Amino acid sequence: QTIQPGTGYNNGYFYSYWNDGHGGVTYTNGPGGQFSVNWSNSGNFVGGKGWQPGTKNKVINFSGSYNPNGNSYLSVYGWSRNPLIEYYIVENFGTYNPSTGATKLGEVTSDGSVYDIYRTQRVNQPSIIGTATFYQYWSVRRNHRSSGSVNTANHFNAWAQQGLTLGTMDYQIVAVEGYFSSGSASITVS
Repeated sequence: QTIQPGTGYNNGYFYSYWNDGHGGVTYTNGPGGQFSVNWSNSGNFVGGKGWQPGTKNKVINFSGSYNPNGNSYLSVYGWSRNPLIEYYIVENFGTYNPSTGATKLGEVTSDGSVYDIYRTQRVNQPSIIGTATFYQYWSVRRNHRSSGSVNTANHFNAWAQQGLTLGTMDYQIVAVEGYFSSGSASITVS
């Protein structure tokens, strides 16, 4: 069903939907691991389905249609505590590369493509434990796609070789983020 921002479980899957209050975004939970997002001249939002808690060796499958009209990205997104880390395994993006401004650490090959690895610090920013300072880790896929499988272990292992040691995994979802743009997406996670 179409819902306002919140979190919970739907048809077997955890979901999280958040927006900045701007307006112009419609998020709907669908059958199984499906979610749909339609937006038009939106603000900043993030929505998707997955697991709570996630794991360090989950193989995530996703398929569907991803049609951004401007700034937006499709990625595996989640958090870790001890250390506090916000991470992204970006599979596709619109007009803006989300890693712009982040520091490149290295590269990793996974699921049919090379990914560029970056990291950036967020100081006194909102987080799953409140206002805090933490790193944001990014794996950005070179060959964009809207369906496939992501072996998260390959990314966590590569990040560990670069010095990141994830601790307790919090939620882990396939998410569509939008940033003052328009678009539509219907994604099914499994």
